[PDB]
Amino acid sequence: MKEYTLDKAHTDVCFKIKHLQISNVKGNFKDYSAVIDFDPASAEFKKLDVTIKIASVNTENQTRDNHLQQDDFFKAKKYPDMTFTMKKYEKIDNEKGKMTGTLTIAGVSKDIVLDAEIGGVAKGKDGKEKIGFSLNGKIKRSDFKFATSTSTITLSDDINLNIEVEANEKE
Amino acid sequence: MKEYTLDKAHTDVCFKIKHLQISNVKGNFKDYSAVIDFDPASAEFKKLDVTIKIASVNTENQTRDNHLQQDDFFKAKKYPDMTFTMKKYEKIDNEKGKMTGTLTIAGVSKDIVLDAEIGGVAKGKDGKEKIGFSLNGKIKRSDFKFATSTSTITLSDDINLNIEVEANEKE
Amino acid sequence: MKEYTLDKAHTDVCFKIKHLQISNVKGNFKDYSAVIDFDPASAEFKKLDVTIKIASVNTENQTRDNHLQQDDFFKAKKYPDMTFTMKKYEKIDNEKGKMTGTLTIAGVSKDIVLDAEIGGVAKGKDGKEKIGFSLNGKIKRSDFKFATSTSTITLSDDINLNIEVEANEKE
Amino acid sequence: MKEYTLDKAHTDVCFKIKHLQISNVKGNFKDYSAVIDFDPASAEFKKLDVTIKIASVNTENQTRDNHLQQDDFFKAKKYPDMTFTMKKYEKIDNEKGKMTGTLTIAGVSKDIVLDAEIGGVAKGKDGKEKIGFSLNGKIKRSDFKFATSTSTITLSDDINLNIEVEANEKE
Ligand SMILES: O=C(O)c1cc(S)ccc1[N+](=O)[O-]
Ligand SMILES: O=C(O)c1cc(S)ccc1[N+](=O)[O-]
Ligand SMILES: O=C(O)c1cc(S)ccc1[N+](=O)[O-]
Ligand SMILES: O=C(O)c1cc(S)ccc1[N+](=O)[O-]
Repeated sequence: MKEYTLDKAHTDVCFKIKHLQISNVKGNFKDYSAVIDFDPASAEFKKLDVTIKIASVNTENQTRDNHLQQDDFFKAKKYPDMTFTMKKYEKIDNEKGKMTGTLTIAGVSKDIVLDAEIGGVAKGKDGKEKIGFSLNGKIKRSDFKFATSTSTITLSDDINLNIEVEANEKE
Repeated sequence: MKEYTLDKAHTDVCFKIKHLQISNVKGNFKDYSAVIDFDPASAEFKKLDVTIKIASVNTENQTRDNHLQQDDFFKAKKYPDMTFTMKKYEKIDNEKGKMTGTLTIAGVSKDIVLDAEIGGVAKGKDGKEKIGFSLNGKIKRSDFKFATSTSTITLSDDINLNIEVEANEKE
Repeated sequence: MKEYTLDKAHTDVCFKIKHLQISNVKGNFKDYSAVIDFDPASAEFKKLDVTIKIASVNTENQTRDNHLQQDDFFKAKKYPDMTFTMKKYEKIDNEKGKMTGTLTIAGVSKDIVLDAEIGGVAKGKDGKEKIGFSLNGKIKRSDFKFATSTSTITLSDDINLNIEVEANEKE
Repeated sequence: MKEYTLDKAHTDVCFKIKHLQISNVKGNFKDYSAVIDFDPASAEFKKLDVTIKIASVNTENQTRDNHLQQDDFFKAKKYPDMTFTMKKYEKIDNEKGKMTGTLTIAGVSKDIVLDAEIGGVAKGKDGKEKIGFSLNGKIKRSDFKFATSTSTITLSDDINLNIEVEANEKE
């Protein structure tokens, strides 16, 4: 034989190991519209109707947003908007309520409960009405047979929703 | 009631969904030593003995490197170095061979096979010998009862090793 | 050379592949006690206080139940019971309500909301009062720094609770 | 109010929690054929050619076997058999060797190395030749763009192969 000494400069004692990391996908939507009927005297919602253009999804990452619109997700060609229709607002107190409504995603419809938390009624300095408020709730992808190709392992069956709203009087 | 129009500027139609992402952890070690005996006439390794200071792990992320040394991983206090001892080199041809040796990690020892691929023998311009070569192989964390607290789900049971070596003659 | 024909009887063309399966752990508790104060005239809970002996966990699998009591879970030696204390019952209607209370698990306490669904008030055939009802709600393991060693990947951060109750008048 | 005592007989203090379990899928194939040329004087394989009918997969579970043949896996209609063609057998010693060959799965072909371990040459009691032997090796699903729809998380990128063979002389 013959003996050698490492050249530490061009020698790697090296390893790869595969691990998982769980992480949240957060996204809003740039383009959506709503009808909001709300009686500040009794702090009750009367009519809440939301249409969201799927096209305008924003999960801060373009190559995913595009992918969201494909058959294995939204089908934005066939089903271009998702919609929410309030069917009932059960008041808890002036700050809180239980809003039941119809969610439709890719033409499939389920009744869901959202937690209304009134961020605060006011009559803005200009003399016209404003309100803050938020709607919170969990929906199951499985309930809307959504992204059915994707396993409940890779991506959560649970979607959490937070609709933050400022909103001003009409005409 | 009363009617409101969204203020799109301070309104988020928002969602969070939890998903997993598989990813490789790659790390070398800054401080290690080796005894390398190799006969270029027959391209056979004769003795290969490596000691790696666990302390010097580098997975390009300090807060993980530190964590690697704790009880649930390396135990670098109790077991400060991991070691490899060649017990056999079965030659395939001048470029390839099957190196069997003893790996010890945190005082637990298993015989492992590495795939020797000679990157190339030479007599460097200065008239002294050099060799390139690499050792490749998979080891199982479970085989060395390693990081036993961490599930084989979160972090792979499989560790892949690639030892890249340049090495020059002695004295 | 020489030619051979397989003996299909003692020949396996064989493969192993590792895959994940998500699955629910369902468990009750054999031993627990409660104080239940409820006014059938207004269908409001007045006081709801539950103590559950951790010891009596039953996830239909003994070797897991035992393991539940160890440091990396319940610590049943140090913290032998988990407890729920009602702090507020906000009535929705006669069938539904929002119960807020203090949950304590291994000595850590958080206020949680449960969804009360009255399964039905009655005056049983014997002339004494009975009530059915259920409490539903999600709690986060992370909120109670629970099983902190176990990753939110292996085991869900979310625990779902369903307390089904039949209950009869006192004395 | 009024006070109630639980009826422990019809009361569940109950919980669901979602967890993952990693597990091996093991399967053979019922129907396959091979050409085996092997020189017991030098214990070298000369020609090894295997064709496996995908149709005959057996992972001890019919509803999965069927599913294996669909577009998101084998495409057994379009690509009814997978095949292995030996291109080289590098002998280690009389018990061991490194077999390089072409694997084709759903019409995609990669060269793979299998570890030949001769279970034992003999001349059986009837005066004719027999041999035992096994071929072991890992292949990557990704290398054969296989089940590409299924994430490397749900199902391992790594497939392990063990071909166990008894085999008798021809004519
Ligand atoms: O990608 C690489 O070349 C590689 C790098 C390191 S540090 C360890 C193992 C490897 N493997 O397994 O190939
Ligand atoms: O972290 C938040 O405040 C949040 C943000 C968005 S965009 C959606 C849901 C949320 N939830 O569930 O809270
Ligand atoms: O456990 C076994 O012996 C084994 C069995 C089969 S069918 C395939 C691969 C294997 N490996 O990888 O060892
Ligand atoms: O499936 C059920 O009815 C259920 C059962 C138990 S023991 C706990 C929670 C549950 N949830 O969340 O519904």
